[PDB]
Amino acid sequence: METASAATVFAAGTTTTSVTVHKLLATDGDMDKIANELETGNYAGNKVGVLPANAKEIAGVMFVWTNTNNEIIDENGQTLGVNIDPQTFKLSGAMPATAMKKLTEAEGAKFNTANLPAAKYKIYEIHSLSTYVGEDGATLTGSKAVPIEIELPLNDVVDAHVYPKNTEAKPKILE
Repeated sequence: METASAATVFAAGTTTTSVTVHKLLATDGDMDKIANELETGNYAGNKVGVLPANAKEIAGVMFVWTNTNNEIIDENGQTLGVNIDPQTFKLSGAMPATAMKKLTEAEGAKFNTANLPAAKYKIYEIHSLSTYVGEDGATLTGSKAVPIEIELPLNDVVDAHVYPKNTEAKPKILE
């Protein structure tokens, strides 16, 4: 199916028309050194060229796109009447209809940006839709993720990408 429209729509505001959002994790809570191993790179736009051996990648996480006042938006910038705390990750209401959301497939997840206007945006990582089995004694940590901020590509990159990180570590209470 061709969804390009029978005439000209949106666009002409960026150097690329899509973004791929990934998910990174640490092996032993190392997200702090990893985030300094990434602030040195230009990873506001381009895909991570050098990962550490204390880093790893995971498919089957869910995330939603939002605006700078933490409102849930559609893939053209219309706001759905729902908001999210950066600290609590709680929703001001129930799950939206047309909102901009997807899960990681095998390396990441694609989001089309051509229909967004030239502005700043955010991404929130919601474990409320059925995810990969980490919480059942697996090699996953159960650490809290922190939210992402992004501005649309006006940069010499070949493709745009995103790298969400954690900042909490495993509990010391449980044996």
